[PDB]
Amino acid sequence: EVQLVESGGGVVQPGRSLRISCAVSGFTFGSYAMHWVRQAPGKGLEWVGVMSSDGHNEYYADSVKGRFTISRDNSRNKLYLEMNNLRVDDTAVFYCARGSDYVDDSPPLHYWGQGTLVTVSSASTKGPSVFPLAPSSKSTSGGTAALGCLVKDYFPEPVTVSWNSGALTSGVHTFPAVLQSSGLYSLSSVVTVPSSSLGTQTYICNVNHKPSNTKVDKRVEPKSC
Amino acid sequence: PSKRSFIEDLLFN
Amino acid sequence: DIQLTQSPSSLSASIGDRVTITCRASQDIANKLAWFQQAPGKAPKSLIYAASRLQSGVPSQFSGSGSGTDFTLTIESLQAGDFATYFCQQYDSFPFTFGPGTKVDVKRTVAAPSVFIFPPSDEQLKSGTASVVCLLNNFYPREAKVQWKVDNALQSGNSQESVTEQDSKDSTYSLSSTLTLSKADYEKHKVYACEVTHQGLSSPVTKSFNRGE
Ligand SMILES: [Cl-]
Repeated sequence: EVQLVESGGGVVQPGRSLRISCAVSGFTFGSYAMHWVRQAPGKGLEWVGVMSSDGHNEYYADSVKGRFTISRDNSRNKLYLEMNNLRVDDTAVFYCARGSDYVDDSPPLHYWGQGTLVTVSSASTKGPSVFPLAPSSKSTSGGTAALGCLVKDYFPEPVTVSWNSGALTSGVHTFPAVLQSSGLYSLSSVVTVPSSSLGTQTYICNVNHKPSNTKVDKRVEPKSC
Repeated sequence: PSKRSFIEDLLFN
Repeated sequence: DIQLTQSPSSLSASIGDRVTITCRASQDIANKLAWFQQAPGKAPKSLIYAASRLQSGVPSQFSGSGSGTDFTLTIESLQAGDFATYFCQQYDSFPFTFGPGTKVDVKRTVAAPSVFIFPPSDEQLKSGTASVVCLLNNFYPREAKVQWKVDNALQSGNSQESVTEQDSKDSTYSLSSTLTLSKADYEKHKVYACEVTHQGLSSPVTKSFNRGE
């Protein structure tokens, strides 16, 4: 079975260079042209470039302008992408993909790896502050109240949020985080509950930020307004 | 080490 | 390089529908045109190559047609795994290029959002910042507009939003928007409002509070 596995992604400071790699199995690496594709968060697929099976030839997307270099090693059967002068919007998943096969009538980009995420940031690892989104008359509709937690100023992704240690799952919405201008992430998690429950039931969001070993259990109290 | 990516090789020529 | 345009940019459909998505190339690319499917958080999957050849392992409700500059992906009888994003891609010449993608989501009746607003917590205020959160819950279709107004002044550049994936059970979306001010600026103003525009609302809905209430 054809397999491609990217490695080397992670958090890197802007301006640095980063080399990611792709290891293969299930075919003869040296027989194939090899491609890289990138996908920025929430954006479309973007071809990066290709190197010929013997390494003699390469071609890049118009936007690369010499800043990324593909290389390969037909003895260890590894493909590389070296990304130089990194900037914040270089943050993307990078996929390696095999070139075509004329014998099997397989097109370029038939077989892909799972991707490796490159995150370009000057930020330091920081656990979030967890603030209540308190239920009030401003978050009620009919007989339901919305409440939540704001998980603010953490880096890097991801965080996880549960409610009441996983006992509360119905009506939960945990949103994608946003990256603030500070370079720290901010995420919200909300749940709708019966308004009648607010006087007797305790609502706690359990927040886990494993990169910083932060665990916060924030009780969300109602407001009288 | 036979070349299999004919499409790409043709474009490189 | 060769530009690939796709149409529509998004569409909603139901199980069993016939769906067509087009790709147009800015130059003749003969039959060197592929279609990809992508689900969230997964690598794309090759569906079609050489404009009309179905890839191994792909269900045959997918078919491709076209040659030269105009291409069509047809999904003859839409099934549950086919709610996804579709990309065309040309390999007629270097550099290889992709179209921008077409997202197919699940059709349902219009549902107006339930709108809720949350003032900043005393804990956050003590730290010198005020975040105000506006929640738009369980609406359809996905397109929605949030406007933040502070004492009737429209806010620009100080809010961010994100939207959940379509709910697997009720096919709705929800959206969260955060307005962030310094505590010093937050205390300069009284009325904090979120104004929501959506197809299910005959007039925009405003939720607001007064600082200190
Ligand atoms: Cl592209």
